[PDB]
Amino acid sequence: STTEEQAKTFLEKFNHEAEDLSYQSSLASWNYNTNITDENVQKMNEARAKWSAFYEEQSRMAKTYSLEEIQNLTLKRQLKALQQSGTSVLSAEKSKRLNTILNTMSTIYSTGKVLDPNTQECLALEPGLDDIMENSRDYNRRLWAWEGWRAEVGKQLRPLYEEYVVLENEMARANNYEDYGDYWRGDYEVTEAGDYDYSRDQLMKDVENTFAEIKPLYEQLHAYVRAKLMDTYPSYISPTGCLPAHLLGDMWGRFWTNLYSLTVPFKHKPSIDVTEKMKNQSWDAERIFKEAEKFFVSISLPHMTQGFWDNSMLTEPGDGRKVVCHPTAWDLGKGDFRIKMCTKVTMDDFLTAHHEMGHIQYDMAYAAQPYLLRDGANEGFHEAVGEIMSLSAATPHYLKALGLLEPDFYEDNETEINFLLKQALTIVGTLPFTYMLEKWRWMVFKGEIPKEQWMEKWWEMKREIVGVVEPLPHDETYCDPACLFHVAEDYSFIRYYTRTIYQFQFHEALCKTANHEGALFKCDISNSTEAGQRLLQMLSLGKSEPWTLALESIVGIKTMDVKPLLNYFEPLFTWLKEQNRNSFVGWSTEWTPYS
Amino acid sequence: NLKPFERDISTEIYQAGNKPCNGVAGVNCYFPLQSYGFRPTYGVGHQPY
Ligand SMILES: *[C@@H]1O[C@H](CO)[C@@H](O)[C@H](O)[C@H]1NC(C)=O
Ligand SMILES: *[C@@H]1O[C@H](CO)[C@@H](O)[C@H](O)[C@H]1NC(C)=O
Repeated sequence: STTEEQAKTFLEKFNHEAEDLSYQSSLASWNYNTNITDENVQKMNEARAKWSAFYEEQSRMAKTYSLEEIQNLTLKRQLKALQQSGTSVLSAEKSKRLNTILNTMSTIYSTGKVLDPNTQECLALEPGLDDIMENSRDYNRRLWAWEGWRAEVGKQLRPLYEEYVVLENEMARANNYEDYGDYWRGDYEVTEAGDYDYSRDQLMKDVENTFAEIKPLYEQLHAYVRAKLMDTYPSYISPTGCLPAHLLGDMWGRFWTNLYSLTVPFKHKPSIDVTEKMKNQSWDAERIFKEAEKFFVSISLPHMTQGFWDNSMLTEPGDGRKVVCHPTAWDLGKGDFRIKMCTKVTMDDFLTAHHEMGHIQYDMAYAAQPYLLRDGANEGFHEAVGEIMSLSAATPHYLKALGLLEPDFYEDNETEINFLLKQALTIVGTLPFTYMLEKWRWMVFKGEIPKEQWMEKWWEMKREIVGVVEPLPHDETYCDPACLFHVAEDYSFIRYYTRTIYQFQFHEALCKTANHEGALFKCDISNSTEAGQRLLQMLSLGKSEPWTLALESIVGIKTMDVKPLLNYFEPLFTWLKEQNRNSFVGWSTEWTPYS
Repeated sequence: NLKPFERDISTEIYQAGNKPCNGVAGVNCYFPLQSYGFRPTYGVGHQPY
């Protein structure tokens, strides 16, 4: 009649009853998206309602655990999930409107109106702002587009921040912790394991460590901008100063993707692009996916199972049926995986589906694992393998076996600088914001930042540490850490933080084993069994062992490498040294829109 | 466990608690007959044979 005797069988029986209900939620997503019925709309909500809250009813007897040793299996790790009680510590009256207040500004942001002079036509944040991002050369429009959006709602977002921190921290207090950031470190927490134990607070320090390799990348681009952007905007671009953030292809400067216009190498030499030369074999919608399938054998990844042929659409619907442009691929297991775009005869189908390709092949590596441990070494491993090979999917020199290259290789630099700089645009503009935002959450979680230095410091540190300018600072009138959905719904950037540098090491793992030297754009990843053998270990190892052991194996070095980042674009960084060696390096913090 | 070369009868309703059900339904356990949800996207191992 022992409760441990009950729990031993109950835990084993629970994992199988859970999977049947867990699988159903993702299946209704497409069915509801194409025809809405009363049964269709409720399937996911009533399926998942018996997962989180109902877990506690099965979890009540998980607190009677003893210093019993018999548990030595990875079971102890699922057992923590069996020990979760949920938000039951919260009172009903104080959480009744917590859900209401949490999503209140999301509706306002989605249903937002941008004021326009003379009200000539209707305007919206997305894609209305991006459509006319570079339509004219008016600074006034660029300022006013974001100024009106802020003056619309951003003042009233301040009350959102009052109860959010208290309620978030109360989870830690109910969970015998002082801070919720230490509760987020459950995937990085390991105990009673010799020489393979990691500390939750250690992952605190990397913010200081990770920025040492960010400044070298920002410095090389700034020298390039110094040459060209003075003529276009001379009123707010000084050579010895921070690169302006209010003249780029972004509303907030988060994603610096639209930098090609301001950093085009030459205006007299158009970039090489072949479309009609490629169609001599009757290019159709199926051609792109056939070439994607041929990409599998050049990457050694096995072809995905029957789920590739039924759940994924590879052609236009052709009827009034409406499809989802956003990909929807879930790790349900049992062969259920999706690659879904707005599938037509479009060039974008070449790239977006490829982004899901790494998301596909990883899952079958650990689909056999239980859903409770159905993931990679860490949270960022899922989104890391999906982008490492995407860089090789746009280079046509790696596409010799495509049949469409005609390998009349150009004289190196003369051509490559035009193309490779574009890919550099991917690796430069996302580091600073990811660096700065991740720091703020960790300091505010513990509370060591005073209230007088919690709001103003958001802009005080911005001028000196990262070195960026804003169109309008917010001191105590707009709440800048309240205008994002991530902040308004308690989201962090730990998903994009660990893999940010580790992806380059993952891509270099495919070449270092293959004994390839030089730039990484001329690496042959074809018919390589050495790379596939290495890739097939940690894909299937999963979460069975502590992540500390896998961390040493995957990268081989306990420190971060900076030469792989600078080696893929070696000509690009080297060429800027000759023209900028006789110039002032860096930027001066004295000049800034502080006053 | 079952014995070799003998047929299985699935009648007893199992209860997680080691106390007998005594004709009363219980929580956290259900009837031990499992209806496999058969989707055409299932793998061959998952497919019934
Ligand atoms: C690359 O270097 C060579 C070396 O002489 C030079 O001729 C060429 O112009 C350079 N390419 C670019 C894009 O500057
Ligand atoms: C892989 O490519 C071809 C197979 O089509 C083969 O001839 C070649 O030797 C292999 N290895 C390398 C390094 O190309």
